[PDB]
Amino acid sequence: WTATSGSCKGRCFELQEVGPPDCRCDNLCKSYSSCCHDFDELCLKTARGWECTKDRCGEVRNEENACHCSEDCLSRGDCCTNYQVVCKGESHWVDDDCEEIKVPECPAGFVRPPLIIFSVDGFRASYMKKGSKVMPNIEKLRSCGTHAPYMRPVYPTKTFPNLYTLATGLYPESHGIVGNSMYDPVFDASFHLRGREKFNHRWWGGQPLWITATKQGVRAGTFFWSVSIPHERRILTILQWLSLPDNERPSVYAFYSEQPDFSGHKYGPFGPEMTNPLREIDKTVGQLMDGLKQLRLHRCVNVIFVGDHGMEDVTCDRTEFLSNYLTNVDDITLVPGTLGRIRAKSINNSKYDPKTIIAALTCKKPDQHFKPYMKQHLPKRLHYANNRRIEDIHLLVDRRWHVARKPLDVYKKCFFQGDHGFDNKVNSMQTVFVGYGPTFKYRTKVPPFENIELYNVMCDLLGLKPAPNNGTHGSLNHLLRTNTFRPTMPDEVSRPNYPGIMYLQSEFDLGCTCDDKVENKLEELNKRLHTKGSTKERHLLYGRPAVLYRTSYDILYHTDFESGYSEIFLMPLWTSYTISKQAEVSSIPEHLTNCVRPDVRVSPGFSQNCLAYKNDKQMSYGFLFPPYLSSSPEAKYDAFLVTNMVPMYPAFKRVWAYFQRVLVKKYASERNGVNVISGPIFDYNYDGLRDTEDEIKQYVEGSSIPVPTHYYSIITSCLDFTQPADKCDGPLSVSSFILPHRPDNDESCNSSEDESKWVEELMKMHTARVRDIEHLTGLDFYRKTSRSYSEILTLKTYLHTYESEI
Ligand SMILES: *[C@@H]1O[C@H](CO)[C@@H](O[C@@H]2O[C@H](CO)[C@@H](O[C@@H]3O[C@H](CO[C@H]4O[C@H](CO)[C@@H](O)[C@H](O[C@H]5O[C@H](CO)[C@@H](O)[C@H](O)[C@@H]5O[C@H]5O[C@H](CO)[C@@H](O)[C@H](O)[C@@H]5O)[C@@H]4O)[C@@H](O)[C@H](O[C@H]4O[C@H](CO)[C@@H](O)[C@H](O)[C@@H]4O[C@H]4O[C@H](CO)[C@@H](O)[C@H](O)[C@@H]4O)[C@@H]3O)[C@H](O)[C@H]2NC(C)=O)[C@H](O)[C@H]1NC(C)=O
Ligand SMILES: CC(C)Oc1cc(C(=O)N2C[C@@H]3[C@H]4CN(C(=O)c5ccc6[nH]nnc6c5)C[C@H]4[C@@H]3C2)nc2cc(C(F)(F)F)ccc12
Ligand SMILES: [Ca+2]
Ligand SMILES: [Ca+2]
Ligand SMILES: [Cl-]
Ligand SMILES: [K+]
Ligand code: NA
Ligand SMILES: [Zn+2]
Repeated sequence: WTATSGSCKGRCFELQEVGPPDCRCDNLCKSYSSCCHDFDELCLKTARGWECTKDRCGEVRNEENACHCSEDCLSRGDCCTNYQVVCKGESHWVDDDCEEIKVPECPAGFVRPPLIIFSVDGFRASYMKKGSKVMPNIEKLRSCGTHAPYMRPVYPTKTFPNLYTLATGLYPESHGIVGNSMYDPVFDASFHLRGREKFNHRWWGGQPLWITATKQGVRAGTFFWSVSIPHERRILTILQWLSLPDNERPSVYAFYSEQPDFSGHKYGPFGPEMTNPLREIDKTVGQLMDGLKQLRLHRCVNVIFVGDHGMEDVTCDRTEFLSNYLTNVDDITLVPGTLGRIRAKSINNSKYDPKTIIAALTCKKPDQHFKPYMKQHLPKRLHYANNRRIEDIHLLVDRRWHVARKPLDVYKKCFFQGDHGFDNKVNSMQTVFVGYGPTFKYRTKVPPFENIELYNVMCDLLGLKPAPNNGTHGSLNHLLRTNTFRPTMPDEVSRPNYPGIMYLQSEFDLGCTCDDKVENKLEELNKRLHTKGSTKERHLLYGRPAVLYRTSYDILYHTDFESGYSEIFLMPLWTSYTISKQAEVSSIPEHLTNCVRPDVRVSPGFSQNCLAYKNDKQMSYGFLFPPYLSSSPEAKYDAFLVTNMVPMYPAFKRVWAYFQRVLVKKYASERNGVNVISGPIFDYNYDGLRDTEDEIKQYVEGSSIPVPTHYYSIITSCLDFTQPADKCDGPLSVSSFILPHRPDNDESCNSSEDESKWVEELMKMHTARVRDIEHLTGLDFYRKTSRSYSEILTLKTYLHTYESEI
């Protein structure tokens, strides 16, 4: 109940919310059915429109008008945005030349440059180039400020997950808004676009920017706008708030436009009906900048122009129906569309079985336009698993398609021509970022970056300490003229041991054999040097990774590779080696096919054993440094050490062997040498974070050898590829992946074919940021480069996406 008898007189768009049953006048009362009776009359005035005309100049203040052109309006802070242009001879902001904003030029009593976030729904990255002719205000922001060619949204590329990711710096799995539609089984409650459940605070985790600001004494404009409040009114309200006395004036503001998303759904991303929505957004930008100009704020405010996600061409005829795959279609609930999420329709049905549903959905039709996954097998770069609201079964839908349960759902729910929500690496889903103002750089292009990084920068812009989030603070320092955040490298927690030769071959009873008993001061003094680290500068180019957790591990040196060997997990945490452009690939000699060799630096008790692999009928083994890339026949023996061995399913060995035998040398040819760091990842609770030993769900049978969930590699070279990887004087270039260590290749529908037709495609799907590997391993890479730490943080957030040009 709200007793709507009170009045909004002098309360229009009040900044503090009043609690029921008192009537509300805030920009959200409409959405709650709670506004005072006189809200429309007083707060939503429209009389005479939004623009001054010549004859309105100097008029007598008529309070009925939507905005004013009288002499007193500047002092009242409620002129039409084009007032000084029509009436005082001024130019529109867009018509003025860019001039660098070296320092904030603010009115007295401004403690800090305000931040205005101008968010646009469905604003696809290529609109910046493709609509540039019809968006002069936006093009001026873009060319004069700091801009990225595009900004990567989070998965799923839906509105609520992305706007809340912008506000919090968190992945959807951590903030809790994991789609536009959700079921939480603990609450037994459902979140929907339409309705009241979505307003309950228990959905919204983390700490959004307006709360961070509030708690640290920085006042915030309310971020949310009821749909019926016209854009012109929203702009005028922000500008009015900017005229409040110092003690009352917010420092952070948000504007939101439903466009171009609204029209994009109806007409597709480039339908000819899309030009008008883009003109109109630009006009709104123009009104804001003209209004800031009148208030002398246009060289004071930091403005961020940011989208939530792009838009793709999607029509009703491109829909896949689960009813063409499943017999049991009515025993499932599907969340449908540009992603799929499946759970049992009833928790009382014990005939429901996720494994048979997945199998019925796997590679069933030649051109199938979705792929099923258990959520823990989705590409780790999506970070889409660790939340009870994400169903165990997930469908990744191809761009341009929908999935639905039955045909009746489509024709009894073509209307739409555009949609979004697909994998966040898809070009059509990319969106925009422009930063303009005293704190941003002047005329500066920055590389694409992820929207999870913005919360930190928005905190930097407002002098706030960010709550804990998934951005990497410092990775976007290059966007900023000042207010940079200068982090220190994390402290190493465990120091390595450097074992020498301490065991005799006969102390080992590992059930391993090697044909290696074939026999020199020349070549013995030499191999001693290699085991002491003589070639270490070649294979460890950026210093050793730091171990950021408490553990016991050994550094092992070799001619061709260096490793950090975990005495706890019985295998390396990391293995580092450099492959020059000139390197040669060899085969594993016939005599060495099953050769595994005890490592005399490492106790039998801290070693794997070959018997466990013999007994484990499902599990085989691979090597981290590949024997194919050995520098010489004698060096090859090092690759067969038991301390370079890791457990691998035979299905996975197909992937791994092709990566090591074919792809590494291919990358070395293309990039002028590469440095490779590979290792295992254990993430059995799919939380994106390193497992402790007591979290491991699977061991090689009969042993304490833990089975990795994933294998990673980080492949680094010189950004200037005219310099070889091992003699690089400047910026680095990186690509990484985190491959699921699976007992089958069901994910790859063409895997019966030769590895040259399917392996690289799989690896590309599992592309990753170094930072994702850091979380998963508790390691910290690139500790010793000649590069600034912020540049390295940027490199660690880089994702190689394999999409064509935007
Ligand atoms: C991305 O960045 C984010 C933010 O930094 C990272 O997430 C953090 O990770 C931390 C480590 O996992 C985690 O810390 C835990 O917090 C527990 C208390 O958490 C509450 O309070 C905080 C602070 O205000 C709050 O943010 C939390 O909010 C979560 O939960 C509510 C719903 O309950 C949601 O509304 C909200 O969206 C958020 O959900 C997300 O996180 C939770 C986990 O907390 C997931 O379950 C959800 O799926 C969702 O993803 C909470 O309200 C604290 O209790 C934990 O302590 C346990 O472990 C420590 C080890 O230090 C130990 O000392 C304790 O004994 C304790 O163990 C006990 O509990 C066990 C399980 O119940 C039990 O087995 C034991 O026997 C013990 O009884 C722990 O410190 C932190 O909460 C989240 N923060 C957020 C916002 O998600 C994230 O990791 C980053 N991702 C990547 C890939 O880097
Ligand atoms: C959700 C809420 C907690 O957060 C925010 C809410 C709002 C804010 O006020 N809104 C109003 C609209 C709500 C309803 N809605 C839809 O109707 C919708 C839109 C597009 C669709 N495509 N497909 N289905 C769709 C459904 C999504 C939400 C849109 C954001 N603005 C925000 C602006 C920012 C800004 F500007 F800072 F980025 C940050 C957060 C914001
Ligand atoms: Ca949206
Ligand atoms: Ca984990
Ligand atoms: Cl959804
Ligand atoms: K085996
Ligand atoms: Na297959
Ligand atoms: Zn949309």
